[PDB]
Amino acid sequence: GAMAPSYRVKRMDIAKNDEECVVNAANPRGLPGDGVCKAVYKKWPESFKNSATPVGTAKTVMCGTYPVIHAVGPNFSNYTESEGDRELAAAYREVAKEVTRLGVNSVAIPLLSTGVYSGGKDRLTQSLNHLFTAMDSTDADVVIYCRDKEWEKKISEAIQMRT
Ligand SMILES: [Cl-]
Ligand SMILES: [Cl-]
Ligand SMILES: [Cl-]
Repeated sequence: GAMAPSYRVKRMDIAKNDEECVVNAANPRGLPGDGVCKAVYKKWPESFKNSATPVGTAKTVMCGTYPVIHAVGPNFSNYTESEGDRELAAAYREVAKEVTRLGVNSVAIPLLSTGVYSGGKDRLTQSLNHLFTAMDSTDADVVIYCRDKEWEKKISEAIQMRT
């Protein structure tokens, strides 16, 4: 584990991360997809061999020795707010189990269900709070990746408020 486990946020492409493993915002079918998923497919295509997994779960596939944890958040266009909230919390709990099993000291993670699976709603606080609920009991350094300048400021404020 990290000596003083922390949370950080960076505004840049997660495919350029400086962590020991990455979480992909995957689709259930293991397809190249869009957004984060397409960037992950271009950087670590080998990790999409048998990466299909249900909504609410995470499945890790190695690219060489680098782990790619495919975490499938719900598409809020298809799920109700209640059931989607439950599946989003579940996907993050599965990411925490995989990060612990892998023994990594750091992990790069995007906010699940905040892009094309958001159903057109701003889900920064919802998704980030479920990330904290799952990752707080782990001792890996967590680095959250985002692309919007206002989201970077809001995620940074939420991290600092708890310290
Ligand atoms: Cl970039
Ligand atoms: Cl998304
Ligand atoms: Cl963003």
